[PDB]
Amino acid sequence: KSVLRELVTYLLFLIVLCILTYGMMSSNVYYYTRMMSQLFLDTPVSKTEKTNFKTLSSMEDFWKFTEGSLLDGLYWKMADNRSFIFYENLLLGVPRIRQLRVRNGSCSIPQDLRDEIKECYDVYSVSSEDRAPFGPRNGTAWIYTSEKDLNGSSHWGIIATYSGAGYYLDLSRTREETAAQVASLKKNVWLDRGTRATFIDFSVYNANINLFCVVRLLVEFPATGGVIPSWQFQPLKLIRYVTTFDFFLAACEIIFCFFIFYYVVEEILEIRIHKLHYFRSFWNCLDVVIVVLSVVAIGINIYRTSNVEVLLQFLEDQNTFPNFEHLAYWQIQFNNIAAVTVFFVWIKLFKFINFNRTMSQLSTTMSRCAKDLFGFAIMFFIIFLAYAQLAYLVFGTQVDDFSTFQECIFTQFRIILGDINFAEIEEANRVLGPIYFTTFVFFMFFILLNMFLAIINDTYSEVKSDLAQQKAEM
Amino acid sequence: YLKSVLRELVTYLLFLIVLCILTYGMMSSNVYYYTRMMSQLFLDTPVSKTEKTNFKTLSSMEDFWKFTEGSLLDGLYWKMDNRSFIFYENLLLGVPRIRQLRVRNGSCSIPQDLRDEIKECYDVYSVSSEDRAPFGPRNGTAWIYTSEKDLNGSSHWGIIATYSGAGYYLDLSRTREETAAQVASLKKNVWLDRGTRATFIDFSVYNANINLFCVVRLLVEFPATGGVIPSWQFQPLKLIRYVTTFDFFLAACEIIFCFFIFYYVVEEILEIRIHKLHYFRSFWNCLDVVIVVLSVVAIGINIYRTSNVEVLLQFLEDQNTFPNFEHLAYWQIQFNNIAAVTVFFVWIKLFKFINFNRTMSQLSTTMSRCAKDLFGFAIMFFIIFLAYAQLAYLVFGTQVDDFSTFQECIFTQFRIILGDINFAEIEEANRVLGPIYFTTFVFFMFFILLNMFLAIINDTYSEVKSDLAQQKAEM
Amino acid sequence: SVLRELVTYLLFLIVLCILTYGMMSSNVYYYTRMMSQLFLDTPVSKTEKTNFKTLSSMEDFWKFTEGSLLDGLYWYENLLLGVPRIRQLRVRNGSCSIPQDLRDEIKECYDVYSVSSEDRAPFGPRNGTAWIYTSEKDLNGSSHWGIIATYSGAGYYLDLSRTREETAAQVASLKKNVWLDRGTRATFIDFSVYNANINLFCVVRLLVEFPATGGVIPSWQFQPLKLIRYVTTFDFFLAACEIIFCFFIFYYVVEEILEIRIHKLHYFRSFWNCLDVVIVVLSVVAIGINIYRTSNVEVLLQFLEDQNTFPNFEHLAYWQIQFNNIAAVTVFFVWIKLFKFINFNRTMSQLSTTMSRCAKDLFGFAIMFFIIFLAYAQLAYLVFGTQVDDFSTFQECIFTQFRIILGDINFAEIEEANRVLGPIYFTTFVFFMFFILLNMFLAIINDTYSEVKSDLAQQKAEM
Amino acid sequence: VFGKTLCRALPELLGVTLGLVVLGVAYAQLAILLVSSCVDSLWSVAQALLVLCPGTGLSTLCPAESWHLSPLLCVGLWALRLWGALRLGAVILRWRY
Amino acid sequence: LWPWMAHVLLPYVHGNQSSPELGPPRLRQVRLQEALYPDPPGPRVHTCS
Ligand SMILES: CCCCCCCC/C=C/CCCCCCCC(=O)O[C@H](COC(=O)CCCCCCCCCCCCCCC)COP(=O)(O)OC[C@@H](O)CO
Ligand SMILES: *[C@@H]1O[C@H](CO)[C@@H](O)[C@H](O)[C@H]1NC(C)=O
Ligand SMILES: *[C@@H]1O[C@H](CO)[C@@H](O)[C@H](O)[C@H]1NC(C)=O
Ligand SMILES: *[C@@H]1O[C@H](CO)[C@@H](O)[C@H](O)[C@H]1NC(C)=O
Ligand SMILES: *[C@@H]1O[C@H](CO)[C@@H](O)[C@H](O)[C@H]1NC(C)=O
Ligand SMILES: *[C@@H]1O[C@H](CO)[C@@H](O)[C@H](O)[C@H]1NC(C)=O
Ligand SMILES: *[C@@H]1O[C@H](CO)[C@@H](O)[C@H](O)[C@H]1NC(C)=O
Repeated sequence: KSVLRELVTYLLFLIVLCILTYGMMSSNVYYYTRMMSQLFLDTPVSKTEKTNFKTLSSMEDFWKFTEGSLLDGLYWKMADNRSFIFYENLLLGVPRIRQLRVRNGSCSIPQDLRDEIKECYDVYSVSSEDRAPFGPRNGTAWIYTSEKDLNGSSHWGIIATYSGAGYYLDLSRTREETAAQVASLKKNVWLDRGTRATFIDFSVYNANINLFCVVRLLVEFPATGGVIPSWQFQPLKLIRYVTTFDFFLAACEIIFCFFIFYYVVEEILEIRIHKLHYFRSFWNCLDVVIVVLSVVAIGINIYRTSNVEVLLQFLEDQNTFPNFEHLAYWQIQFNNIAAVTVFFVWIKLFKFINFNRTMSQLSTTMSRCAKDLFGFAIMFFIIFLAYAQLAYLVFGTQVDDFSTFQECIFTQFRIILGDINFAEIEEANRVLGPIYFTTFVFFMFFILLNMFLAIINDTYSEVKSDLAQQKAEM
Repeated sequence: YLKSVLRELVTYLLFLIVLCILTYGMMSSNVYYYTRMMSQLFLDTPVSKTEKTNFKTLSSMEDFWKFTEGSLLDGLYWKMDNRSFIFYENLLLGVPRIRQLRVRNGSCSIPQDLRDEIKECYDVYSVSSEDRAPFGPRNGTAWIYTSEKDLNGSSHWGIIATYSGAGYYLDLSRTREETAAQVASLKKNVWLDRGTRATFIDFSVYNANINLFCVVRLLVEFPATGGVIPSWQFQPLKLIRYVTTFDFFLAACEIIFCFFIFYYVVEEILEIRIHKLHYFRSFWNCLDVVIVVLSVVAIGINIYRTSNVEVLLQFLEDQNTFPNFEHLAYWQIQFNNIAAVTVFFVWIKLFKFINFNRTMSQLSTTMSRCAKDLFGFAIMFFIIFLAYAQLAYLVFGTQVDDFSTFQECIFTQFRIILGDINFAEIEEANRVLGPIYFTTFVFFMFFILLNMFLAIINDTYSEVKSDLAQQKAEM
Repeated sequence: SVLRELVTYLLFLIVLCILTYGMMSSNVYYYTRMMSQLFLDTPVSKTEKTNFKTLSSMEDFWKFTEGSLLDGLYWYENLLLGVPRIRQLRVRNGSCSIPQDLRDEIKECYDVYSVSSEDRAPFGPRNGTAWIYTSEKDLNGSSHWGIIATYSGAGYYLDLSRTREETAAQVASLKKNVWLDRGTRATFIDFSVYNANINLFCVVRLLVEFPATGGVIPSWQFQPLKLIRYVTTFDFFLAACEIIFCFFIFYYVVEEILEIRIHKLHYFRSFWNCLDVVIVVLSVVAIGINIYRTSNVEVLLQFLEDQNTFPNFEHLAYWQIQFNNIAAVTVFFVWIKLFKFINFNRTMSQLSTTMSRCAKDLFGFAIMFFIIFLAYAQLAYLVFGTQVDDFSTFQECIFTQFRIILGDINFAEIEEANRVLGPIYFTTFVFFMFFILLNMFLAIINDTYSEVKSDLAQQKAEM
Repeated sequence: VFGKTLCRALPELLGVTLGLVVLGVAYAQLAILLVSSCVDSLWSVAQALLVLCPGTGLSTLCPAESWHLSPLLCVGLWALRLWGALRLGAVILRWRY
Repeated sequence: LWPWMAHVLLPYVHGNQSSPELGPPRLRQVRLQEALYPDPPGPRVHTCS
């Protein structure tokens, strides 16, 4: 029939998509980020200490790390020569440090307690930010600079979402000047009880391959006390057209755009002429989902690739901090969208695997049992969320694995796999601890897991029986 | 029941016993401990008394230079001209050899915008972009390119790329002092530049107590992005087979196996001449054809591997040179793989004869009639599996290291079912779409896919049992 | 008709449970864990870092013998029963044949340990008993079944002294003349302690094996034999429970014998009938070795007075381990026997009928499953049998595959040993084990259940 | 239908869970009379064909004054699942459905 | 316990920092009037007795 045309077009589209995904997911750049991370994250803060960035504990540990492993990993010795981190990775410009803090007096205390305590600082919020000079007010490290003046944006850290403003300092190109600047910052105390977040940003090039790398390290100081570190190493490609494979990838991208336009036109024409319902098929909703995701990806790529003005601005003055955070954010978004799109395109292959009596009856069984599976899955998920909310309310303050609701869901999903530690859950509560685990495992593996099998087996049996009886009695 | 099936059965058991004897005779114990002691001596030993770094945890070129002048010389030369015994039993054969593979400056195309500030670029390793020119004090074999043919080398297939057998090589000495002086002079002059892409160290030992050579090869890869990747290979071989009576017994068993294979070959060829032409509609015939092909390949490998032992004779003629025992080890590994595969297949061929009663016949029929539906559903199962693997490769392909490669993604997905993963690194790599992938995969893998397999098996078994019960009842 | 058997079995199970609790909190084995660290987990000397569990050379063994070993033997604080004994086994030079190709470069050649190629001639200064070969009978020895071979009870032995200085001087003399040459294959160091403060007896045996290639392989064995004594009424209550359990077996055996004079062979058709004999024989073996233990505890307890003779007591720890295993398995089997009795209702009746009807097909598919399991085990042994250390021997391969079924994979050594045909084996094994093969028992059980239920429903409606 | 079957197969599920309780108690008795023999070497078969509930993959052995009720229930219940004893429930439920 | 209090607890109470204590600490002891003869050190005893 006409399925041959659709199969050929879909195969060509899949080949183009696979070529594009193989091109974007290049050769081993895993080792690039691996070496960078192990250089900066796994290195102990000092020759005598055993703590690294991943296991920071207090603010003094942060100060030891700043004038320490960071300076060792940033400047490599080989008029004011530049720094090659592995004798290949070139440090672009200078790194930048930034601080976000709240103001004293953003915090209300009971009137009967205003005798022994005077100072309390609220949690981070845009309304309670501090926008006043402090300490020896000389430069940009003691003066508030707006988000617009810093060309910054939000971050969405772990505790909260942080603004793009704060008190910032641009370091130097040599180690001695940066060490002097950090010592001056530390001597005139810069991280007091009012601070709430600290960012460190820089970038490298690694001219051997054509792949920039952007590094951002964040440290959060919650109001309750402690230190929470996080990191981000992101590789980008901003000088794409260099080799022949780049031109091949560009041609493939143009072909992909043509394919997407053809699919959009076909979808519009085939929904407009007739079939006004069009949505009781599940093979037309998947098509529009794929089209929407691909159009979003194309728009993101078009809007991102044209905003390379930061590279041009940096290349004409190489003594300033280059702003590459927006490009990294949009690259991450594009990667997520492309991954989801390719997953759905691969899923779309089920429409064409019907070529013998064996493969047709399996599809018929799945389509017939989908309704019952959904009906039972509603109840299964209701019971699952009841377990999750009970665990969150009971163990959510002592176990480090039930601290958030989604973490409770993931913890139960891991309990199903058996990847859990029973020792921690029982010591949080001697009673109701073993009861929770026991009843969860029992009612999950003995009851809920078997109803799915019952439904699937009954549907498959009835489908095969009726098909065989009507086929053999014709 | 009849004479033909009894003859087939007795022939199959004779073949199975012959093959079991052959496999048991080549898999003697005390061979694992040889390689384990070798690895512990050479890998786990710290490079120096004042450092905790070993070969397995190399991190830079300075660490490599410390290891070469440190634990390597300590473990290679033992005291008691003179000869070196490793554990007072293992005799070091000839001299070790070091070799370097490097690329050339200017093998790139630096972008025009950044051309003013960067002047040197070295590409990743490739045959079309590798250096072939002298450098440094060009007065030896360490500073002069030697072609693959002139080195009697071959490819390696390391971690990052597949390296060539050529490069710049140096043959070390027999005593520790001369080797130390050679390495000191090779380090004082900068021999490992930014263009260096790979380094190999090769040697061998004998251990005359048992008759078992050992070949050791250590590789260090320098990626274009910086860093060091170490790898090792210890392999035991046997080149002087005919010594004891058990070796003669094994040779007789090999001849008997050759006769059995010839008999099977002639029977299969004579069968497909006119009688039942194009008989590939039976599973057992295809299994027999596969077994014959694998056995013929193994025999051909064995014939053209013990014949070319000329390298041993050349080394024994002059014991002051480098013994070349790499092709023999490679072909030994290939032969071991083929032998394992063929013994597994001849073992699973045993199901042709276990039909001595009604229970085994019913089970065999049930398994026979499950194959079509199981394959049909496995097609869909692997389609979904590959879709998930591609999604995980695209999402976590640069941070987790369990999804750094497509096959690594497949293996990690198979391990997830076993529940031996971390989920902390994959959750911190992507807070959204990371946990979604894990939860959705677990749900659709334990609740929708396993139950379908078991439902198919249950239905097929019930149908087969009902049909068989109706058969005899009607009889 | 069946109530008296139920009540007698309930009393028997209560007694067995009270004995099980009796031998569960005796704290006999934490004692040996505590003294394991004294000898095993201890640096050889002040400047070294390696202990007995991580020995890697002969010189390490010599440093340990005159170092950490001479600390536990001569002061928590314990008393040395008699004197410790150390002995070696060795092979003779020329026990193997050097190939003619390179016979001009290698002179000395030794072989793997074997009785056919074992040294029996004196060596060194033939003054003491450590330089003369004493036969197995003259040493009251037995085999050991070590890691790489089975060592006989003969060899070159030397019993130490009672004071630390004398033993140190004697082992220094053993150092002055080369006593561990290249011909030695294994070395045994065995003794026993007293520990007056808590009535615990410990038998210690440490073995160091020297392979034909090089290096050492250490092994240890600590066994706390205990002496029975009554002080309170609680342990006297335990003794009374022991005796009542003792003559429950007499009732069981006489009841077994009485009902066999009628039936000739019909006793073996019933599965529950062939379990009673297993229970009886297993329990009587356990009680026999237990009663033999006490007859050997005597004389042993008076051995610490002035004895300079070696306390040959290695024949008791083996039976102690066997007793532990027998007790565990008999507890499991009696609990299964309790599982027999639950057939009160009709639901339990149909479940029991289903199991009894599906047992035969379960056995057949078990045979097929074991065939496939052995095929994979042999493939794994031939592929990973020389690098991974989990497939070093065939039984290790079988146990590793069984552990893999229960989700205990490593996959790092498997990947490193073979980048291709390593992952293939793991993936195919997982797929064909967790999706096809293990899903075939449940099909048999389900079909048997369906047929039993249909038959019961059809037969009950008519009658 | 679903809940109906869950309230129609209750006696058979109760009988099956009684059998499972007996089997789990038997295993827990067997699995602690030989891990109490911790020392440094338990056995060959008993070391491989043994199940401990999730957590502490490498067994710490020697349950000195720590063989509380909760770990016994944990190990018995998890051993009941690994061996596929819980899947027997499907055998009932399917028929009822 | 006394060195631990000297090095950890006391700098935590009077060592002015965030989240003030709001109330002095206290140590409360029970005597039991039944001075116990301890088992010799070494193997553990079953919890308490
Ligand atoms: C000694 C006297 C009695 C001893 C009694 C001790 C027995 C100890 C407990 C057994 C369990 C009870 C029967 C269960 C069998 C029926 C159910 C069943 O077999 O389940 C399937 C196979 O599972 C499995 O592993 C199957 C493992 C083997 C159990 C099957 C029965 C073998 C019996 C062969 C001979 C019996 C007749 C001879 C006895 C005298 C699927 O599982 P599942 O999807 O969830 O995979 C999860 C994955 O993590 C585990 O592989
Ligand atoms: C913080 O503000 C309070 C008033 O709310 C004031 O008493 C105190 O002196 C301030 N702390 C300083 C000046 O650091
Ligand atoms: C923000 O970008 C502008 C260019 O549009 C630049 O002139 C300015 O210096 C940047 N802000 C900072 C703080 O460097
Ligand atoms: C490397 O190549 C560049 C460009 O081809 C050249 O300018 C330079 O002299 C070469 N050598 C070195 C040591 O950079
Ligand atoms: C390669 O083999 C030939 C064979 O005679 C030998 O002469 C030559 O020396 C070998 N190459 C090296 C580098 O030893
Ligand atoms: C070992 O025996 C061989 C047999 O010829 C002899 O040549 C050699 O000298 C002996 N070596 C020792 C250690 O005496
Ligand atoms: C060997 O056993 C016998 C019999 O008890 C004993 O007399 C002898 O002392 C033992 N060995 C010795 C020391 O000869």
